[PDB]
Amino acid sequence: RHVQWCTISHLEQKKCNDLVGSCNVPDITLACVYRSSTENCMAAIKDGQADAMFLDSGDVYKASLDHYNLKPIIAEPYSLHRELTKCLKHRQESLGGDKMVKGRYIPQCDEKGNYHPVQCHASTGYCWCVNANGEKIEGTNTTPVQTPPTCPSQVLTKCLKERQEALGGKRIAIGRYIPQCDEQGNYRPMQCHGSTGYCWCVNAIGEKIEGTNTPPGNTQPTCQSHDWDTCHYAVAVVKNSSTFQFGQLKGKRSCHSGLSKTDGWNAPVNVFVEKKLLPWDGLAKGSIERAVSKFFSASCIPGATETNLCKQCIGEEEKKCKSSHDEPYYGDHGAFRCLQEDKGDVAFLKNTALPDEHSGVYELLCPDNTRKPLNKYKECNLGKVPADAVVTRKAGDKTKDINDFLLEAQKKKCKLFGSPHGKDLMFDDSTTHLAPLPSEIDAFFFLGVKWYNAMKALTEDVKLPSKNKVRWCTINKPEMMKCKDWAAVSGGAIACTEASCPEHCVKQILKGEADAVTLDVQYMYMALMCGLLPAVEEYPNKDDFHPCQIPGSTIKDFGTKRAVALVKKSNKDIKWNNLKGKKSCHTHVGDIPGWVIPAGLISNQNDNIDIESFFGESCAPGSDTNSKLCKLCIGDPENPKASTRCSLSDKEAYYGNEGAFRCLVEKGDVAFVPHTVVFANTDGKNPAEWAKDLKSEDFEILCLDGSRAPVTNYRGCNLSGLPPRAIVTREESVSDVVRILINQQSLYGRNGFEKDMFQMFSSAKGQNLLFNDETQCLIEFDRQPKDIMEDYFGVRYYTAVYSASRSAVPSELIPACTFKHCSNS
Ligand SMILES: NC(=O)OC[C@@H]1N=C(N)N2CCC(O)(O)[C@@]23N=C(N)N[C@@H]13
Repeated sequence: RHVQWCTISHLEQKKCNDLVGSCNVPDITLACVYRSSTENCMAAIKDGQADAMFLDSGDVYKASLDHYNLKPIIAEPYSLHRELTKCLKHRQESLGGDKMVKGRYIPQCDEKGNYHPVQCHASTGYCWCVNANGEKIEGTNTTPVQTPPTCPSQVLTKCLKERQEALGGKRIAIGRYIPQCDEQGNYRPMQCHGSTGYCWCVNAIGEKIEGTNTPPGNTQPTCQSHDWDTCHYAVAVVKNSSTFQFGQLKGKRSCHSGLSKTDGWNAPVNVFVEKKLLPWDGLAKGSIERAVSKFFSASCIPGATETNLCKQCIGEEEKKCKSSHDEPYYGDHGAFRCLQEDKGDVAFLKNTALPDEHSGVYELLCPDNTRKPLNKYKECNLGKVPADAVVTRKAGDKTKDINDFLLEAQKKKCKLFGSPHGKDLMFDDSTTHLAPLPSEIDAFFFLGVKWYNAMKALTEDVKLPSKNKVRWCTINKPEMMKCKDWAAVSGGAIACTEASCPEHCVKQILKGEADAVTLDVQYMYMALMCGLLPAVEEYPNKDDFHPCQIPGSTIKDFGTKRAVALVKKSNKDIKWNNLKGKKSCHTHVGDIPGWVIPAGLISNQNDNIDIESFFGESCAPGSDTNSKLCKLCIGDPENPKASTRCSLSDKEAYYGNEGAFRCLVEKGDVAFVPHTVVFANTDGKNPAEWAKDLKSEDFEILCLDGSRAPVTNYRGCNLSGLPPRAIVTREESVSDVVRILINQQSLYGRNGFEKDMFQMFSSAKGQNLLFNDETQCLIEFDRQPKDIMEDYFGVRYYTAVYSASRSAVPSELIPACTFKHCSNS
């Protein structure tokens, strides 16, 4: 296997060439491909001439556009603020679950708040080993009959690991730095070198604070404790021999890391525009670069075309002003060098390129027109900037090879992150670890919506869409056509977009491409984790139309289904707590009332043991035919050769709500179904023979507390009620979407004033297009002061299906859409 790294300069090619020699990764061979600039490497990766390079966040954005179609795959992790430990968060969530779901696992945390490596389930006596994330090591379950397993100690903290590694087996790495750790195992804020006498500050994860390095014999530095803000900061660095302030920059000479860099271009320019130091607001006044050419007298801005913006660079011949180290003033350290050599009056870079030493001739130019010392960048800066990232082709044909190589090179301690030949070659010299990004991340989710739009805003006038119009997202062609019919009558309040599926609609809404979509329950966990909110919900209750006629009035019964455990009045010995091994009937695999809710509760109370093994003989269409979940099934439509048992079809006699009812009455101890199935097929409501004369009073429903009740009390004796379907949108668009939909509904709902013009809740083009056809009306979501998960799902459903946890991953989009960002206010 090979990885071809694209380099942008001779220095970097030489360093990459050194790694080809010095770094030995079995099975994966590195190679180095030279191009003359960041942009020529981007094109090489797009063409397959190379596979990977490291890019500044600004170029990550540029590379994500159709010209190059690259995506970020690997980056250094960062932190915004101190967080609860996972174990303590987990305890809090599980303890907040529905107390009526008894016997749930509550994690055991240690005196540092981490997971004990041995975890146990009180009500079942099972124990198992966990990793530091609290995830079970599969295959370590031991039963109460046995003693608790022996589990490897948890991995050490970075500091204690780095301490042990620095000791490297010996009694002391004599003459070498050994980190000093606190009791929680984080880095002490002040670190000192035990041989040179130098001291400096680090943040809680051990990154050095620039401007704090102090030689022995000087007053100790002042170090902040509990510093978990590890985002990088754009800064303007000046010499203390000058005296102008930030607002007096017009006409000065400047050094920038580069035209396409966030710290060298986007962050300063954004501030120039907000302060009105640049006469410029939109693409009507020209290009940003041209306006910047009028602002400064002479600069070095690698990659610029305007002449005075290259005037201060010092690259030889065609190398002058290239986005490449062949230009000595390129990049963070190049712009600092340009200040240091007095080609500029100010350099624009980020805190990680500031001098380490406290004492010296440099300080920061704050945008509030004061100056502050190097180590105050957190209060003297031009904004946090995004992380930088390794990129490859969107297709991801080499992603695994690139990740594997960098993981092994780092394990082996290869010299990735420094070099004799120069600074920031291949990777930033400040980098300490590169980790894989979420598999579905793209530039939008990596940079985050604020920096993504801010960088877009410099390249084109972004016309923000009207708050008086809802762009509805459709998932198939008939929906799109119903939506074009709505738009035609809507007077412009409705417009349409198209996507392949509900999750891509969620993505469009996150990215500002659509405004609203109706979601099945099964997509709501993903949509709420990504940060959308219910705006209105589908009210399905055919009996009481009062909530629709007089909106706002309190709702007696929302009308959603209730999942119940149905058994015969005869079978008196079956309770909830003894269903194990019995014979059960399920509408079909994947049904929420017939399967998801039952499977969730069983997993919750039996250590995630397969619902397949929990029951003896059961019928659940959609399972394997040789499995015990199909043995009770029959099929026999026309009693044909291919009776299609467990068929997910009406060819299976036991499929669906009625079908699960048959399976119970004929050969079953329990059926999992909506609370309506029994009534719908007893009291002779079903003319068929098996249901004829069945009567409702002959059955009852199991309650979670072991008791029972008659089928009529499904509201107080159910496995869980389902929440209604919801129309979701962005938080800041909820009020608009509510306002527009409730107006549309006054015209085109079931009692709409113009319901002859258009009907929201039906169509000739197909069934349940945009909304479910049985919707009575849409009702504004009355947001409560609680976790939205519990607010939207209801506590019972939340804990039964998701263990009342924010950590389930039913869609691979969740890690990408919850990725945290380095954004400003
Ligand atoms: N009557 C009624 O059932 O209203 C439903 C409405 N929307 C939900 N999905 N919910 C589930 C839980 C809940 O409290 O019923 C609720 N949460 C809020 N905020 N209002 C309710």
